[PDB]
Amino acid sequence: LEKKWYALQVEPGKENEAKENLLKVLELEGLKDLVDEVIVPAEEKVVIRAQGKEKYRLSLKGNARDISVLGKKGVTTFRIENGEVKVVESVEGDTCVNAPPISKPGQKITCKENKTEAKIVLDNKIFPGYILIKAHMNDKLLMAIEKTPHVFRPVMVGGKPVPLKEEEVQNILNQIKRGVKPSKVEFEKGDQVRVIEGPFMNFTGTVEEVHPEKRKLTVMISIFGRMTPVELDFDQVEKI
Repeated sequence: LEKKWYALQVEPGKENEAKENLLKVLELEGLKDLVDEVIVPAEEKVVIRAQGKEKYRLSLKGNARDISVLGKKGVTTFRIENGEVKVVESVEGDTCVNAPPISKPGQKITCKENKTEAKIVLDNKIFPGYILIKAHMNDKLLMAIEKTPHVFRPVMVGGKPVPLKEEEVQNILNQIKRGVKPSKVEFEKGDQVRVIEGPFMNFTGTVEEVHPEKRKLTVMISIFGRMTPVELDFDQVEKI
C-alpha cells in the first residue's frame, strides 16, 4: 500500500537514544513489519577523548588525517582515512593499536592503558530534536511512537501526521552525507561595504562583527554623524 516518510519530534540531544528506544518497542509490540527504516539526519563524526574528556570531534569523511592526544601515560595517535578510524600508535601495553578499524556510529576503539578513545557517532546539529521514519502509519504504531522514551509524537497538522516526499527526503539525507562548508564564508570585521539592496541602498559602512554560518552582518553606518548599527545579510551589502 506504499509506506511514507514521517518526521518525529524527539528530545533534543537524545536523537540516537530515541531511535534505539523506538526499535526496541517496534520489536516488542511486533510492529517491525510496518517500519522500513528509522534514521537520524545527522553527519557521521569521530569523537576523540583522553581521560574522559573530549579533545576532538571531526567528520568521519575526508582525507587521511592523524590525530595525537595526551592521555594518562602518554600519547595515542588515531588515524582517520577512507571513512575508517584506527589507532596508529599508543603507549606500551595499549593493544588498542591491534584493534581493527571502525567505520559505523555507536562503535569505538578504547585504549585502557593511555585512557584515550575514538568513537564514531551521529551528531545531529542540523535537525536537533528530530528523526525520520519510513512506515505504514496506524493507531498502534502512533501509540508506540508516543510510548517510546525520548520520542514525543510525530510531526503533524490537524491531528494527522505530515507525510514527506521520499525524493526530497533522500535529497537532504544525501546532502548531509558530504557537507563541506563549502568554503569559509568570509567577510572580516572592519571591511568597508556599500548596501546595494534595501532601505539603505548606496549607504556605506564598516563591518563591526560578523555572523559566520548565519550569513548575517552587523554594520556601522553614519546617520547624521551617529554611527548606527544595522544588520544585513551578505546578500544585502556589496564589499568595498
